[PDB]
Amino acid sequence: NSYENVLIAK
Amino acid sequence: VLNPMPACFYTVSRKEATEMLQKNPSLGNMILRPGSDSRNYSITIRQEIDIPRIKHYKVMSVGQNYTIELEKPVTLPNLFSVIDYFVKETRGNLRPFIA
Repeated sequence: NSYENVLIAK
Repeated sequence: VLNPMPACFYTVSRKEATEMLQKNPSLGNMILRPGSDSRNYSITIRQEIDIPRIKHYKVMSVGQNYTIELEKPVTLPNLFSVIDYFVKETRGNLRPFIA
């Protein structure tokens, strides 16, 4: 399984 | 005193978490769940900034703290703090899934 390491905000 | 798991914590799989978020967006878009193959945890989110996207993050238990595995890792003392960080960092876009 793969995971993100960046959280995105507007 | 009460010290439960965060309100958005569910003992569900990555697939189950994904399905829960799609089926009831009105209830929130973030779930905390057991980390597969570890005593750690995972956060599954569903964001609709540009197009709907499902993303998963690793939250590792390190000593008495938790480290959110991001480009620049963040370490906090408990899981409520981790949820607070996800909400704060996304400026309120992320909201705990309250089933």
